[PDB]
Amino acid sequence: PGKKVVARVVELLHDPARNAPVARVRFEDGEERLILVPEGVKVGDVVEVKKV
Amino acid sequence: GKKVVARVVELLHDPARNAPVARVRFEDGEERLILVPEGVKVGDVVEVKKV
Repeated sequence: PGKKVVARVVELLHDPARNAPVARVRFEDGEERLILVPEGVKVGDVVEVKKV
Repeated sequence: GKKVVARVVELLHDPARNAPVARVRFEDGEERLILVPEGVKVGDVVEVKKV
């Protein structure tokens, strides 16, 4: 319905060639994607995908 | 700090998942598939934020 979409941060790496860190994240269904995440997010955090 | 946002380029309700899947474009031009909340449409912007 109006549920939330979250993903646990499995892996995190600061790449000089990017302007936000890159994270391997695991969504609810167990699928893992590489995405950008805000500075300050660390391995073991949970990020939320939200509509602005 | 600096917010992380991405444009929803494409979107698809797969019955094999419990949230719709989107192709999104991050500010670096990179396009990744992720889950987005029910309600977002093509052209919306999503934020990735730590809860």
